Amino acid sequence: EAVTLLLVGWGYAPGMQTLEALDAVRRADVVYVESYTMPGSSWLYKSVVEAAGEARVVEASRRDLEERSREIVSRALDAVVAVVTAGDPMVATTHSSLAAEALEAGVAVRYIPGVSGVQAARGATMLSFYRFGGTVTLPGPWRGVTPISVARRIYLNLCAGLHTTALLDVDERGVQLSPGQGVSLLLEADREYAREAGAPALLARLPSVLVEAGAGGGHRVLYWSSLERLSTADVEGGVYSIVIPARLSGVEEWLLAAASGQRRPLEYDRSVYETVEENCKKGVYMEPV
Repeated sequence: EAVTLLLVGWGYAPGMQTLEALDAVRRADVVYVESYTMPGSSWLYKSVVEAAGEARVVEASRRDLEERSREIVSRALDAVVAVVTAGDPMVATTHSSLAAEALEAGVAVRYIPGVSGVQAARGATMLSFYRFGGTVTLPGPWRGVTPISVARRIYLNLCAGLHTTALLDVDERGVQLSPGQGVSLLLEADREYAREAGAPALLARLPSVLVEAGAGGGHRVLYWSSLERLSTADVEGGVYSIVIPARLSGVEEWLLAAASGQRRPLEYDRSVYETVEENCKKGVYMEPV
């Protein structure tokens, strides 16, 4: 069994593992498990060990996969090595680099998909799958960076009529940045960006959906009339993703209202989208930054 790498998505909660993923990890010779690319992933290690046998599972750190990725590509003996990620390994992680060096280093690579929390979150909002656009990550204050390029990508989605998926950063402890803090720094970035772009700051005025994908279909979908409101809200703790929609289609307002347990008309600033539209047409949002 020549060196073979298995990039396995484990799903984001117990019970969300596919049969082939369970099988793959059981049939591997070694099992590295990384729980740093996903917040609230403490359950991961235990769940894997449970599947493999407590005799092959191995905690893998970021620098191990990023700095010492040359080892995991273990081209020393010849074996089946598995790298397990909560969610899906190709969604919002840089594990494709591991697969690429492996492929180039002769190793056979198998990508076993898993349900990612991002996909489940987008799905829970019930917004049109076809309208989702680019995804950004809102940095925590420990990165020491005001996300100006991030604000711009959101406007780029808006100009294309696409919904933005905004992920929240995670620190050392594996603690997710709170929606309020993530959005606050985003809005500070927006004010800085609009300033240099020569246009009013508009993101604070956009409605948004705060979602936490869950197990057994228990997702939580909360409609926020404006990001301004969310930026100062101390919401319940949770592993969330934020969806900042482009102007909703009539059918979408109905779908989103049902998903968030809200009544139509959904309330939100009724002039912000037309103003974004105007700046889009003026070419304001292309420089770049």
